[PDB]
Amino acid sequence: QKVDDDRKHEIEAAIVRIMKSRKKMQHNVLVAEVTQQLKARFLPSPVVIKKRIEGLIEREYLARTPEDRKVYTYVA
Amino acid sequence: RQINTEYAVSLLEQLKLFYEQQLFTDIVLIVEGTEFPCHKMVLATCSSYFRAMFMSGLSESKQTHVHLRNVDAATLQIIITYAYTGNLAMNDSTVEQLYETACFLQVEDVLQRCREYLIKKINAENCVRLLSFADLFSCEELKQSAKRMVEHKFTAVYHQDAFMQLSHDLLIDILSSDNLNVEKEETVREAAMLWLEYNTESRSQYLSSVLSQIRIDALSEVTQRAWFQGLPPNDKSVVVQGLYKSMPKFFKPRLGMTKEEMMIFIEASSENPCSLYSSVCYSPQAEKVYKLCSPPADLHKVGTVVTPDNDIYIAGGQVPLKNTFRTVNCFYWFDAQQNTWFPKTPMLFVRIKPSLVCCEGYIYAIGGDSVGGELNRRTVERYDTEKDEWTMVSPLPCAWQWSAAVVVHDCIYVMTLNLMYCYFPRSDSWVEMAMRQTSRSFASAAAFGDKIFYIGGLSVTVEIYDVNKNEWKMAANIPAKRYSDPCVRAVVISNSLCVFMRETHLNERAKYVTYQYDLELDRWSLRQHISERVLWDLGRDFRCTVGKLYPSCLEESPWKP
Repeated sequence: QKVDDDRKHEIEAAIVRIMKSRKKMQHNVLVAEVTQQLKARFLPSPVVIKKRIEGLIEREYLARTPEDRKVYTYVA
Repeated sequence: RQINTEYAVSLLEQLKLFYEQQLFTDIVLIVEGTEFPCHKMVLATCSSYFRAMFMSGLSESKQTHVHLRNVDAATLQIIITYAYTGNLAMNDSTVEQLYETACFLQVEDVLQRCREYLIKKINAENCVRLLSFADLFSCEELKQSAKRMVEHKFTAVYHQDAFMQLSHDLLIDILSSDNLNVEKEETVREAAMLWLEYNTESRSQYLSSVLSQIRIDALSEVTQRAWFQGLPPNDKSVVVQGLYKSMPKFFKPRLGMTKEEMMIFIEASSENPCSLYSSVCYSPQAEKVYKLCSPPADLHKVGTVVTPDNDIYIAGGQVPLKNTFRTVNCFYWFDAQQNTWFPKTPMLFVRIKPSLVCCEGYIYAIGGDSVGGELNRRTVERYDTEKDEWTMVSPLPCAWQWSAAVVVHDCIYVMTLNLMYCYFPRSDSWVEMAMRQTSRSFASAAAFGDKIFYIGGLSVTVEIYDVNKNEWKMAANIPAKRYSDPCVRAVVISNSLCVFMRETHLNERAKYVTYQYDLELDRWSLRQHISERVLWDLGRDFRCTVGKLYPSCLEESPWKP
């Protein structure tokens, strides 16, 4: 459980450190990059990352709106 | 002599005013209930049908009201206003009906204008549609141009909806021609089949004709079994006639199979002292040097780009003023069979040595001395290969000179002295990538696989960058003799990274040799040394690009070993 929580926070740290200087994603564009960056760390765990990327929409700092996925908020 | 600054303009304007006020009119055209009062003189001088309509003695010559049918109201109105003012102002949608009405009314000037407009607008999709249009209304220029465009593109698409509805003669001319741009002989077979599967039992005789046309090389594969599945019942002589197309009718090789991967070079050392530069080609496999015709024949300092569909484009350049070097924003495209250059829509800024990059089917021209006096001296301009227009995009972050740009993973990458920015065409935004630790200019980069190989600069600097790794690293130094100036050229060859370099010493002759480089070995193995008996000196400002060409259409460059 501890290492699972560690991975769950590490993926969020990576996604907020990298996509703050990268492009946008329509359906599954940036997930490939975030898995490639973590290829040498552990398994991609597609279901876990898919369930976790949609949890940040509740507030600011790149909410990543699902309906308005055409453009993402490139702000802080 | 004809006046043009006194009576001509005044007479034309007064005739237009009389038309507006409905004055001195004696003939009115009835078009599905719409009235078009006009004059007989203008109709006679413009249209070659109205002159016979009003001069030849019949019942309609002495007829105030004439009910002309099979003509559109808007097209007739635009024809009348063109006759009354000389301006056509044609759009891109109503060209077909306008041409049909012009052909019916036999108005030669507007017919020629529409013919030129249509021959200039065979872009990507209306090729088969306008080819059928020209087959319906005989037009040799349009027919030939559309035939060439079809032989170039349909051989790569062969699925257009309009292509299904074609007359037998046009399809026979298309298929029997030896200009099919196909690297394989089964694609034309399946195209003919699908053309004969949606309409079967109606064109069975034409089915047999097309079956004979496609010839034995593709007739002996599957056609018999598919026809057995799809033949009408109680058909016996059809089997006899189909079995006959195995031996005869001169099985010969096609032309599209000769898509040899070669290298297109520009601004070479001209053999004649009258000329200054020339464009030539080299064959990696045939070990021969071919030549190409200069697009403007006088303008130089051009940039090259190759689309994934193996197309050659030329943009920008400078030409001497020939008073008793001015920059021109003209555009050109190389014909793969006619060995000529058909111009296209010119640019909006006169660039010097533009860098053209293809991505998502769009041509992106990055930098290359657009103007300089503009507030943002760092701007760009792209091209639309489908709409045939130039669209302004997000400008460059920083102003750079002697830069290079490539495309990787459907993303725009431009390289300068030490900085690099990733333009994303979809979001029209620039992404900051990484910064090189070495400041080198006057060099180019190659987009091989998923890695950018920036080679040279002032040398032999080999800086490899990866999109995923987002990092710059060194591999090795190219084995080059000392006291030399290696003109490095990096380009993809046969899905393998290779280089083309030339070394020059003092009181020594230039040598051309290409090496094979390995990713994990970091070494340029000796692949092939270009003998001087076939290739002569090129120069310093020459450029290299990868593309497929036809040996038969091109001509060998004569030069003494």
